[PDB]
Amino acid sequence: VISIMDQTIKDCMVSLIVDNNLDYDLDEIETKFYKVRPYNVGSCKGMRELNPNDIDKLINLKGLVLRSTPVIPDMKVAFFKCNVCDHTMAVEIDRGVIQEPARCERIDCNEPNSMSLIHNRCSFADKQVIKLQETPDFVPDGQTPHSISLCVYDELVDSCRAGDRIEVTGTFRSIPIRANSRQRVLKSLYKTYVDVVHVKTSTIEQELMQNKVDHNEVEEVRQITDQDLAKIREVAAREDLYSLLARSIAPSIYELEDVKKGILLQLFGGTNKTFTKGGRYRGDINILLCGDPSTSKSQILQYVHKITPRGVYTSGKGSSAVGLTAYITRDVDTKQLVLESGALVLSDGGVCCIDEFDKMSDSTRSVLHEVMEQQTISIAKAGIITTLNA
Amino acid sequence: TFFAPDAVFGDRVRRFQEFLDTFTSYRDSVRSIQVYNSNNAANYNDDQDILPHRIIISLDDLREFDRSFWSGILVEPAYFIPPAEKALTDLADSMDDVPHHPWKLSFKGSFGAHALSPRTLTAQHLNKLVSVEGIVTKTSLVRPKLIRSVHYAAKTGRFHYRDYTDATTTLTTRIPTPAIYPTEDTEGNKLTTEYGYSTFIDHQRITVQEMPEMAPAGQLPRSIDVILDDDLVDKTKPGDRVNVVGVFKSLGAGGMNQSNLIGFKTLILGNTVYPLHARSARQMLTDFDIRNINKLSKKKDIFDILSQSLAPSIYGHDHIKKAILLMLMGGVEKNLENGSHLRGDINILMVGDPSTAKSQLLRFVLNTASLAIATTGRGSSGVGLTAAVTTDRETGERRLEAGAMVLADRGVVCIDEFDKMTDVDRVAIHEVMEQQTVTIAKAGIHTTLNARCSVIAAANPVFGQYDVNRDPHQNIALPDSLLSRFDLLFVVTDDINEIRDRSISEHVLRTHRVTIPFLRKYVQYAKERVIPQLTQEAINVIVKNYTDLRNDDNTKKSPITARTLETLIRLATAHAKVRLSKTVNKVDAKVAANLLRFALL
Amino acid sequence: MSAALPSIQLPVDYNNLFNEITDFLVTFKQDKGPKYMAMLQKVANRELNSVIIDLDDILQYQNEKFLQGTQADDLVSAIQQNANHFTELFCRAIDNNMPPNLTRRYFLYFKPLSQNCARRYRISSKPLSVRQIKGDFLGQLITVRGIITRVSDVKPAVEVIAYTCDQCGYEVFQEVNSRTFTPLSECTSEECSQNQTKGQLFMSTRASKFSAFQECKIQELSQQVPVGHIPRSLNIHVNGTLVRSLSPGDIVDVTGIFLPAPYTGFKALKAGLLTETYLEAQFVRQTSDVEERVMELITSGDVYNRLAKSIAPEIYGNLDVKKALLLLLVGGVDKRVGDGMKIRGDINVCLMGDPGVAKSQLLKAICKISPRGVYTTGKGSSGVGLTAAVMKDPVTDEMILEGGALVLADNGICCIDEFDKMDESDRTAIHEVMEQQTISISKAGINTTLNARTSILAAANPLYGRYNPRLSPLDNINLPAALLSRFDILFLMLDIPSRDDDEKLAEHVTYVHMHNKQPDLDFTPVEPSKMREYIAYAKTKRPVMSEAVNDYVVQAYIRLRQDSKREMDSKFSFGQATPRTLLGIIRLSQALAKLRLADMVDIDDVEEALRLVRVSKESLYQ
Repeated sequence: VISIMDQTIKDCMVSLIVDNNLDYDLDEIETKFYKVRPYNVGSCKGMRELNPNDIDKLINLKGLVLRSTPVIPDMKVAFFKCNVCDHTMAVEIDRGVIQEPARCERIDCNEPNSMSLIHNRCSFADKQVIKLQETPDFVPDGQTPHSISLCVYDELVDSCRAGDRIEVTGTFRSIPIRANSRQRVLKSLYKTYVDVVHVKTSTIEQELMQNKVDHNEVEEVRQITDQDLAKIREVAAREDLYSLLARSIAPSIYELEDVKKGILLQLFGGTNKTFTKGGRYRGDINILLCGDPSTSKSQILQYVHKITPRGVYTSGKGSSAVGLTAYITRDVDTKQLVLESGALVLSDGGVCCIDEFDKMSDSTRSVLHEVMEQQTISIAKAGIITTLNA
Repeated sequence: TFFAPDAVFGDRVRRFQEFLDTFTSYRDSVRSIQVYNSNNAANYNDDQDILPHRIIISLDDLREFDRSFWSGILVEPAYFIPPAEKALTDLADSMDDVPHHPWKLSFKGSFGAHALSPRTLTAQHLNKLVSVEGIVTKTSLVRPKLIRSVHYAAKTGRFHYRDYTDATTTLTTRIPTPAIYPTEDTEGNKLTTEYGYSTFIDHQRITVQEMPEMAPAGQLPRSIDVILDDDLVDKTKPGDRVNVVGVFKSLGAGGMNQSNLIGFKTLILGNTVYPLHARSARQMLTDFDIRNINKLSKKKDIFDILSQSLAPSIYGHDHIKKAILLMLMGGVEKNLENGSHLRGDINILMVGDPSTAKSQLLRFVLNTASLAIATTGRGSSGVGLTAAVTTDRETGERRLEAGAMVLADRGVVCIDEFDKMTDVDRVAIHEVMEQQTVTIAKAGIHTTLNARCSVIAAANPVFGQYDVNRDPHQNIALPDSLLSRFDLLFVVTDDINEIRDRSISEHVLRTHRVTIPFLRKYVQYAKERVIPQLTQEAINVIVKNYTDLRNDDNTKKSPITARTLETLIRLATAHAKVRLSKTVNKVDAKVAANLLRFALL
Repeated sequence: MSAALPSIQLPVDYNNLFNEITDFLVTFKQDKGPKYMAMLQKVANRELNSVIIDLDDILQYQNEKFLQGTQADDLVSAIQQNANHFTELFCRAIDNNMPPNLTRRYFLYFKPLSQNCARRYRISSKPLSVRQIKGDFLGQLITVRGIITRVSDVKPAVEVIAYTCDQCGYEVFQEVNSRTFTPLSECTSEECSQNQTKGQLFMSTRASKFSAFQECKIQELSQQVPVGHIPRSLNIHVNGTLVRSLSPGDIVDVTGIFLPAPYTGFKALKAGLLTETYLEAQFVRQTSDVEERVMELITSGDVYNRLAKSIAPEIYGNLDVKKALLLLLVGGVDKRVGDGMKIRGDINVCLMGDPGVAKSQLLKAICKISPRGVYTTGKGSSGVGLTAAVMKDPVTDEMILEGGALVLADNGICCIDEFDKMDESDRTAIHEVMEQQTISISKAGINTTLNARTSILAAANPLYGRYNPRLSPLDNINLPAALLSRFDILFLMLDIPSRDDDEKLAEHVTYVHMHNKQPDLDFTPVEPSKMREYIAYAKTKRPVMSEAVNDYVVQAYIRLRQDSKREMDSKFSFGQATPRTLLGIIRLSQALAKLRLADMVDIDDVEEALRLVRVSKESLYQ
């Protein structure tokens, strides 16, 4: 479809210029390639939902960008040379195998003269690789967020910073992969990826997308039952609300209200301020609590963690200053090394649930002072030196 | 139609009619089998609303009935067998025809010429019907194996057939025909294969050593594998002692086939394959010896003399000597009704500085020991373990190669450099020793196997000679239930005394310049006859002791457990066996006491 | 050729049968539209993906067709006997009539008959042991029952591969099997054949036939395990609709046709052909006069003590602990909170002391008697022994979460030995599973959180060597209170030698072995069978608490925390009698009541629970 579309498009551009007679000096531009990057296509249910029934279809996705491979070159066009004469002829990959001629071009001859493959001379597409952590929301449970990976391609490459919350659409895709790495064997059990059509170059376009008004802001982005909103603003009037809420907070837990309260504030915490630049005290509030054990002191962390969308619950000593950040593990799926956000970078946003704080490794929590103060984190370590915000 | 019936075959079958008609005993036996199947068939259908087809045949009949069919099958099982099995399947069809398989035979016997053991085998025995006995290892892990092929053919409908003759098929071999997998019928119509029509059979093949007991003085063992399938499969565990009826196959090309040494992989098929019982020597006591025992049994002091008979070379340790004796004896064995068995045997352990002859003695142990294997430190692999021999060996049935203890079941395991051995093993040892059994889930064959072997072990002082003054513990160096597990723990010391030394060196020199033969003889009969049972006479003494033991000793030293008690039990029972007494006696108690004391102190 | 690949006539006739199929199909009666027709349009409306067949309505179709003739050919006896053909052929019979195999879009499943339909009277389903499984049932449709391990992550498996000549056009449909394949090239197109030049074909993913299989291995229910040996495991085939329904640590009745797939061991190891086989999965299923059998126990009364004794009479002494083990086995009643949150619900028992007691011997006992009990030791059962690995399973497909220990024995007790030696990761998990119903593995290919319903029994030896009395409690005890907090019942068993009793025990041990039977003059121990029965009957009760018992409970509890803290510093201890102490006791009496079968929850049951409590510890004073 999109192919036909592009064709019609060029043809139309032409027919338009012709109306204009001389256009843009002159006919070269028509020969140039225009391409469709359709977006906004369908309401797709997550990923995990999808059936093999749809292997190839436009699909909508969302959520922050986990990790992204560097550009990986792709010769559409391989590059070959001959031992004789030499002739430089080169074959385009097309289908994913490169079938090289045994012999030979110039001489030809014959001669069963080695046809050399100049790897520095071959074409490269990057079509980059983005580990995607998808949030469909609408979580059916009991599922835990799937991670995705999409090949992008072309101009799309690198247009995305990691962590962006983006809307992109693309083609569902599935591929087998060879198991032995020696033998020709392929794994059956195909492995699925996304082809990555349009994102939401679109990068260059940016708010030119917002033109046409950008879809009435998704019709308010599904704001509450307006009536529900009224209920909210209504309950606000409840004078007890400050208390009543704290009650509603922990149904199971008894008494200890001021706790429930301070927490409630932790849910409402503060307001972010960028100053002119910097500023950025955010709203952050770090509450600690101790006492006699079995306080339910656990139970609460349970509750919050349950509530908290981005929160994470961790145990003292089940921990050290590293697991909170930057695993930088070998991807090993590609047999690659891959930067893995440790616990904290993930926890950026929402709250963090810390068991056995008093018991944390001294190495650990050295982390904290950075976090607590900075509210961000600077890892100069290993291959990449950076200060990430959590 | 095949190659058409041969009056060879025809007369073979026909000839085998009168037998089995006489002796008719089988004629109804099959009917019994059918009956059983029928009844079970009604149980499945009506209630919620099985047996094998082989029937044994005593070879005794043939000699009377047919000497030439006797002789013929024995010699030419190839010829005689198949037609016979045919006759059987036919009569079977006759018995109950109406409602709607090999119908094999065991071939009991009345063996044999043709009675030979795995040591003495072939080349004349090659391809004759044979009966060999011995231990079961390396066993196998069965694989189901397929049979006859079936194919649907559209649009022609119809059906196809196919068969497959294994190298193990029949017994005596044949010119092999590869049939591969039938498909794409000619004319070119494809063939849709169908299962559940196509028959299959489970498959298994195990190895059989020559009888360890009957083994020669010393030498390399010579074992032979046999294939067992379906019904025959799985009947026995590795380490079982058994006698197998099966033909000797030469199967396979011996290298003359591919033109470009060894030859002709040979194996035994099935067949009857009976599990047999053996103790837990050989020997021959005649009249005189048994008498000699009998008279000697009366001698009151005999036990000490015995205790002396062991150590021609060794001074002292008569306590220990006595100990070993008791090990040889071992407190009978008790398997409670519908309940776990009481361990009769005792595990022994010795500790001291080297030159203790600890190494040396163990040899002497092995000598008159009547079996069993010896093990030194590491040692392994698996010790007693089957290793679950992978893969198969043969046919696809993955072998279980019975290890030391299994093989040493019924027998004396020597553990040398016991300290050296890996805790990895030790974990198992806990099971083997106490639990008295071994269990294997590995991949794999899921079975628990029984090694009943008794245990002795010698291990160095923790470090250096420091054992002597060292604390009762940490002198140990191999906690713990280890320590508990050995029924006996012996601390020997190398500390010097000049008087003692002279006493030694005299003996020493003399060496350079009650006959043990009679020993093991005295042993075996004592072993099989007879169990002392137990007597309330002692029981008091024992409890008295034990309470004294936990009581004062836990202050003095440790550990004292119910284990201690049981050990006492086995101890007494053995001492009665030494006494030959069909009963337990309070004197024997006093002895076991003395010894246990010595162990403690 | 004839005389090669012979033909053999069989009573089986498919021609008439297929007709019979079309007859029963959608032309059916018992269930205005006939069930299969309507269902068939619901699929034809595109709404319904898979089609579940049931043989009972076939039984009814036949009794309709038997009587009420003409006599019609028996499908069932033929189906279960083959059924493999029956799948594909049935499929064709259907494909015609709707409101080729390449375009089907629907899955066909069958449901076996047990049943009351067996009782008609009318086998196909006899839930079986893998032991009970013989290699002669290959191709038969069979129903069995066993423990789900493995239980794999569905992966698309392709059936046939479509290439297109694009020169000769047409298509190239290559069916595919096992793990791997080599893609076809040139063109097999009959038009590209015999031409001087064959077309070149490249596959098209939209065309090909793919499937998501889902894999599992199943283990013997282990009650079925023969006295010896060990419980066996089995692989199973599942694809399409049936996928995802499976989870480890599941006890399910599965119904599927048992099908072989060729494999063997080391090449030097195979005579041929074996099969190595497989199993395929069509369908999965996860107080009359017996009250007399209970009543034998009941009428005698003193069932709490009687049974108490009746547990592992094999050992002399410690009736208290045994009595505890009783309730341990009983459990109850849990609760759910209204939102709701649940509260176990179960007992957590610690057994202290060393070396002897053969303390383990008890554990052996329980694990023996208790259905769904599992005996384990520290070094011992690996952490991944308790945890589940995601590992592919056979026949069906793929990446199966194979659980152990807890998952394996859940809803039933789990027994731990050398509890000191279990190290740390173990300790963590357990510390967690004290949340009950909770195990969670985030590692790698596992995001899942399993629910473990097991109960926990903990046997450990005191800090070396044994219980230094000079060592305080928790001194002589190596473990963290955090876990100890979880442990409901810590039975600390210490040994001070005593002339008199040691006589008694000594006698017991002499009498048995001397007798196989220890109890005499007079104790009737309870057959763990009928015992287990009575247990089943009690487990149904779910008692309710008196306000009074509630009150006394409270007061006492105050007294309990109060004295416990009044103890203050060390010795003695462990404090503090945390609420969990309370809650625990609540569950405890809740159990004692259930021994009465209750619903009353009388204050005596409580006071008992107390006596027991005070009894558990304080043994330190002797």
